[PDB]
Amino acid sequence: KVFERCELARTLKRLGMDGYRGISLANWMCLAKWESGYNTRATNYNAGDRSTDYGIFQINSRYWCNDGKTPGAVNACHLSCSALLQDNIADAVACAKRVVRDPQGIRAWVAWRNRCQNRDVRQYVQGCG
Amino acid sequence: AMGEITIKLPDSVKVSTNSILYKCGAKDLSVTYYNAGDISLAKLELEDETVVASNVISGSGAKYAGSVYIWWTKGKTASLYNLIDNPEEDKPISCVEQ
Repeated sequence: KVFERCELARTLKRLGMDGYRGISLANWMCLAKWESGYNTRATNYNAGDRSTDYGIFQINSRYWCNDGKTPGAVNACHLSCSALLQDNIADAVACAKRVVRDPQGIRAWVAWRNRCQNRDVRQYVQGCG
Repeated sequence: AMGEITIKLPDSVKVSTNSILYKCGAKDLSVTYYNAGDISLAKLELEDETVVASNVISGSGAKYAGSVYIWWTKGKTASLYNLIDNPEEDKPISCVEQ
């Protein structure tokens, strides 16, 4: 599923993401935009450690979910990676909330670092309302 | 002297080695990945240094840390951060698999 922007923002707000561990809804939206284009089916293979990033938040299979083909997998979210490729993003949100406990916080996502960090992202929650 | 680091593991885990070529602007970058179960290392032959970085926890991508560098791949792209020259981490060198 590809979310429409405001549709996604309302969903994330209902799931308590705005202000979660100090992260604004706008930053979560910018993260989703650049990691996956708001696409719950997005996947990306990392040839380096043979892991794959899954879903709307592109959550990685070496640390967070079990995909059955990544060496050294720890599965800290206690989910199959396929759960992160579903139209319903409840599991993805639960896992993302676990990821951000990291010392990095939202800096744990490289697309957020590259495209959202150091920028004004307020536009992602505007005009919805 | 020796010209090799030999890390003796305690079990019979499969060890794989894989060299991947990157282009970073106009320049070539050779990275060798070593994978042994839980362990994932990257040797980067940079112009200024040969670095061995270890895969570390990340939300997305495959992130390696070593010396003053972070090497962070996502799909076919990669960013090389230099935490001494660019501690603000907003000007990484951008690379792509060749």
